[PDB]
Amino acid sequence: LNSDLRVFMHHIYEFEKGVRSMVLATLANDDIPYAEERLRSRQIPYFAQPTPNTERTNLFFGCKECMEAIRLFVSGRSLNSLTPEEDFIIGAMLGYDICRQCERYCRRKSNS
Amino acid sequence: QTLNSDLRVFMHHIYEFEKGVRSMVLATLANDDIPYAEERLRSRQIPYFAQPTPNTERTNLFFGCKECMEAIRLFVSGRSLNSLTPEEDFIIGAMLGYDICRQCERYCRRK
Amino acid sequence: LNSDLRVFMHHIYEFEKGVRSMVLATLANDDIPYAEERLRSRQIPYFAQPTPNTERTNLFFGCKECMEAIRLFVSGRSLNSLTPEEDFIIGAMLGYDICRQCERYCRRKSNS
Amino acid sequence: QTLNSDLRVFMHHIYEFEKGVRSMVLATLANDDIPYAEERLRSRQIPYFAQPTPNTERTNLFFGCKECMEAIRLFVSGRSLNSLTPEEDFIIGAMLGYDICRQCERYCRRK
Repeated sequence: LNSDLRVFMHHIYEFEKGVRSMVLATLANDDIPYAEERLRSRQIPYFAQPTPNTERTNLFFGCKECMEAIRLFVSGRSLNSLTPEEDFIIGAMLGYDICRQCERYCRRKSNS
Repeated sequence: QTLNSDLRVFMHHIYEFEKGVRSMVLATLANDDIPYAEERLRSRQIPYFAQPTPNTERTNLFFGCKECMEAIRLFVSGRSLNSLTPEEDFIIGAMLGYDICRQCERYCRRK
Repeated sequence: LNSDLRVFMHHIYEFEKGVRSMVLATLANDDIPYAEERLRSRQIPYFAQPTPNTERTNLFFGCKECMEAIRLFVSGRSLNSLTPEEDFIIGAMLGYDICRQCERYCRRKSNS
Repeated sequence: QTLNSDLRVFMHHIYEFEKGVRSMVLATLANDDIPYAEERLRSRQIPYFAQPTPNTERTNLFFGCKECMEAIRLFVSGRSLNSLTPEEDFIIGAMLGYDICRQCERYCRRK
């Protein structure tokens, strides 16, 4: 079990205790089968998004409702190409403080 | 106490915000009641943003952290809450303290 | 529908949208049947606690797990007789900010 | 990056705290790693409380809001995390950002 994976497992423990409603883990393509097996053993919903120009995959996991949501606007897009609104909602799903998210939304709207 | 149900809820929401249950509150109040409401908010140092309503003799009074006050000014000013995109809708719900998995489902339904 | 009840209904709307995991409403004994019916229509778990020396009842509602929890230490006791620990956990169940709760715990431990 | 998995998680937790996902973090680290960890925390202005561990060459490093730092000093100092009452256990979990309904169930099991 490599470093990326030891860290993924830690995220699983936190999701189970209900720290947050969604997690994003970036892993090597080769480590994705194993990561997904660990999620399936626990019945934790997930959505994998391969990154076109790498051998790395964004593995989202969390409540089913947010898996269904991230598919409707993250599918086939880059995460750095999200609107300030889409970014707010990603951060909120990830468990970020809302006032914090309100601040970076304003910053996106102002800093441009 | 000696206040109407709208204002009891309004005060209740002031307590929630003060207890940190949520970052923003939307209160809708009769226009004769907002001088009192704004006095309460100013007294407690609570940032707010007032705006009109489809139903004329009422005012939407948002209050909460200054961060979200500045965010809502940016997308709610001059606009009905029923005219928002699904993404705008999620953001507003998230700011009001609504469960994020619930928001995801609602988003999926609209979208 | 009286003032206490118009306000209770508002709490129901907030619980449904998932603002918090538990709510406490204090109502007249006479208004409790109606309040409980509204909770049952929505399948919202609840626990009523009559207040001995009044005609008022503390109606807790929220997730089943916290209903089962408040029964193990609130049953047959006054809410103002809770330890600083029990108070922390009540506030946390009610959705209060945790740093806030850490502050009032310290204050209970210090202010005595 | 060039840091070990414990420290990547440690940094990750620093980001969570900074993003306001949770009010407190418990990191358990090898003793040679805590000078670095404390430097990171001091640099970012993050309050912390270090304490020993059943497993000798390791240190429990709690960090988070000053409010909860003062709370944990009060009931964790000199004490193993496995010696806590069910109520103490709930409080610690709540401070770490654990779902409150989950905490209620765990509390019921112990109690």
